[PDB]
Amino acid sequence: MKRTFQPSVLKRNRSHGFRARMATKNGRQVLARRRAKGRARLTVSK
Amino acid sequence: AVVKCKPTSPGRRHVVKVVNPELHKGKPFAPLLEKNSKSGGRNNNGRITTRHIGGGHKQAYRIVDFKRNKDGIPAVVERLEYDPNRSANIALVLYKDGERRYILAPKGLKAGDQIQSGVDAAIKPGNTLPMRNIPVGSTVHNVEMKPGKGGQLARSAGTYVQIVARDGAYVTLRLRSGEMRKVEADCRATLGEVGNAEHMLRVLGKAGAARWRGVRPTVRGTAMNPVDHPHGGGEGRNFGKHPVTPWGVQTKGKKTRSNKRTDKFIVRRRS
Amino acid sequence: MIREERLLKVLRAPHVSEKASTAMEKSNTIVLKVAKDATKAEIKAAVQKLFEVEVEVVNTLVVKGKVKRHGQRIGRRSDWKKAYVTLKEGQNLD
RNA sequence: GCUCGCCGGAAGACCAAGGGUUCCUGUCCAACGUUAAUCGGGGCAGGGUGAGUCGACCCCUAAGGCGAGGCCGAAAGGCGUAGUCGAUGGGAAACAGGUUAAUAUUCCUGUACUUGGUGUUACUGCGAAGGGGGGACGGAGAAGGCUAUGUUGGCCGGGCGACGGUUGUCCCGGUUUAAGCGUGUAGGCUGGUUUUCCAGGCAAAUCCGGAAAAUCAAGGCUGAGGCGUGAUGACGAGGCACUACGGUGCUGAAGCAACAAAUGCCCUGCUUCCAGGAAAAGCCUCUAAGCAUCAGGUAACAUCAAAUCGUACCCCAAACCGACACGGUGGUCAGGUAGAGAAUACCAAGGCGCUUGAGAGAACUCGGGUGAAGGAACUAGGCAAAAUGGUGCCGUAACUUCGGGAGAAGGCACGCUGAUAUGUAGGUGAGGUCCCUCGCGGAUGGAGCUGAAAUCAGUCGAAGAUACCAGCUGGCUGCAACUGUUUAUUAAAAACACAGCACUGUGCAAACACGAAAGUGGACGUAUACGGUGUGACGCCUCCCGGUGCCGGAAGGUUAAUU
RNA sequence: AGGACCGAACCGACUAAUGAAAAAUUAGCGGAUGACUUGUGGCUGGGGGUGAAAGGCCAAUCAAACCGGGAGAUAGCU
Repeated sequence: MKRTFQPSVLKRNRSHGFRARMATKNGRQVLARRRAKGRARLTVSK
Repeated sequence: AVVKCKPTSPGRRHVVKVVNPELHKGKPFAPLLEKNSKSGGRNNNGRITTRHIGGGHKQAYRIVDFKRNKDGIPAVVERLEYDPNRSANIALVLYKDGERRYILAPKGLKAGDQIQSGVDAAIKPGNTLPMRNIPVGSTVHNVEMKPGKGGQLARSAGTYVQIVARDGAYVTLRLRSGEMRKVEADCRATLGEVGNAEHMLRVLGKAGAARWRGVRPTVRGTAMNPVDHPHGGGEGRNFGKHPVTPWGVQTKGKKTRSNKRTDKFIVRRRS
Repeated sequence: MIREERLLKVLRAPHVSEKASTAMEKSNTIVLKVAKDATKAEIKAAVQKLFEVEVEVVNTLVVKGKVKRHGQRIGRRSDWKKAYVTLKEGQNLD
């Protein structure tokens, strides 16, 4: 059965990657939030 | 000519083809071509703005000349061509100076016919001259509404317009709709009717044919649930309401012209 | 033209392994560890100057670092650049 | 190690994606492995991924994204021009053999190619953000020419049979060879060459386009395959020396022909249809500003250059997505016998026996086999089973929209051997002989090879479409015309859609829709068009305006802000 | 020629019996040149999308997704 997650690196990066997050305001805020929390992996970026 | 196809299969039974042998069997004039990608009836927001559009065959865009400005040069018709972009047929013409253009093929036009634009041009089919030069009572097509803009009225397969009157700076046209309309007398127009008049006699004959023409199927509002359409819901088949659009506006009669800027040019509305 | 200092900083070490030994003995090819940033021409220049020996050609590759586990803690070894340097016929290297 | 069994259009081989060391070697067996474990995709250590020509990067663009100015917007921001990104598409170049425990079109051996510089001598119009050409394009169908590949014969090597026979019309194996370079064929497309002029190609153009005029019928482009060379080479069945029993080193015959033949190539071709079928660069070409005897261009020759990143391994799976060593997952390769076949059966190459076993041979459950007599009596219901099942030929009703119905129904033949005919009809096609504008040519010729289908005669069986495979059929009737779609995971239908019909709106800055707007779709469309609503092939058809809607009217009544 | 026929791949999911499986199995079943199917990338966003329309689908979630916040909502109820 085709399960929901069907990985694709490029698609992952474009969707969720660092630059994408940077591009828009809301993404930047998300980034800031994550920094505040102390996340080790700020983004999906490997 | 129209051709009723033999019923060798359902979906072929009711088919009627409109076959013109005189069209060009060959690849169109490539210089005048250009790309034309499909919308899916969706705008820049990405939302569907006009339902029932989608798919269909890849099509190129022939660059038709509706402005028709090569004044004084006589042109000769090379061939008639299938345009997927319109109900009419187009004609590839060759001006004496070596330029080629696509034009709406009028009714009587065929290969070898000579045509001409200009004030001086002769009043014969396919020739184009300002409507102050065109005699009253003539049939014309590809009519400009604004001078210099390009023909906008009467471009569809078997349309034409009647010049009923010329009163000073304006002439009054009889549009195919039956609407009588004033138009500036200096606007341009092409003599005769537009060509492919038996276009209406074709019948698709199956669902797939409609799809080929980029038309997605139509769901009736009454078949929906109320949350979707004003007509939705009802146990079994119920329709206890006045007909309306998906957006609640009355459909069977309610007029919707709101343009107060051009009211003056409409002599008489259609009926 | 490569600067001497850069040349000196290129070459990290000789690589000892069975495959390396075989390459040395048969094909007259030395296997070096080099700076990850070091390009082929650079490596060649450095070979020529610092080992005083003619080079035919350099093949390079990047070795990825192994993931290991010290006790309970996971940790990755460094990636590093390997270079097969083929030396001109009759070139004997100390 | 020897037997047995399974897959073999896969359960084999190679990739992409995704994973990220799982690869190889040594070592260990606590935990992990549904048992044991000396084994492991487990632990620990070490090793392993070599590129000018493969891919990325790079040049070009699609859908789309971002977007200087700009337009719009309380703010945030939205749209969008110039631009710039964006492959899943276009754009230069490599093949064969050998080698590692583990990489290889990357190492080595041989033989190649590419496109840049730089320098040269030789020549002499070069030059783009611009013009033109090209790239550049659909579906289906039909062949013909080919090859991949396979079969047989020939040849070469080996063999003479654990049991009757087996020196022959016997048995086993092998019989392979690239890119490149030369040739330019089967075939496809197109008339060429020169001269003159011209409101066209945002300017110019010697280019394209268009007009004339002259002259010759061959000119050019394209093109699989074959042939030659590449190759006195490599590889080569197996023989022979050493042996850490893993292998290593030497050596090495023949290496031809015919037939058959793709879904691969010629073919981005041809024929045809309507639903009318990317873009841009690379590439060719034309000039402009320019420069002017310099640069630049093309000409060979020399030299330098090709960086960087990926390259292990899995990849229909125990390594990816599924919590698991648990169904899903795109591409490429496609042997033999039978067969229409990529179905099916048995096999090859190759890969596996699915990580608990041993007994026993109760009930009951699951999955199968057979069954006297009856044959739907079962049951809500013939559910399920059983049955039918192929090719050829004969034959086939109502009704019909004249196409259908129809494989209607129902029947007959079917194996093997011999003869017709020491293998026919056909297909292919060598020598020889003749012609020739000479070649991959044309005629004639028929050797050899291959080879159905039929008829007649015989013959065995209970049975010859013998296994696997492979329609059940007919009669009346509701609904829906039909092919389609649908509740992912209890509903596939009479529901939706449909072609068709009708009403209605909409004159283009269209109606309408998304948008505080700008704008966008509608549509680069224009009433033979587009939108909305209902009905729903086809046939015969299809009173009430009082109510509520809509349309038109505006005499009077009433009536806002305002005053 | 064909939204033509029989039929593998491929797409589905009518009947049947039966956790390896949070929808599968085997045996049969429908389509199989098209209103087909499929890879890669792109766009549409929550009273919003998309919808051959079933209130279907929008990450095992849908008559209004998920995450965080108002928030210790309110609970004459248990």
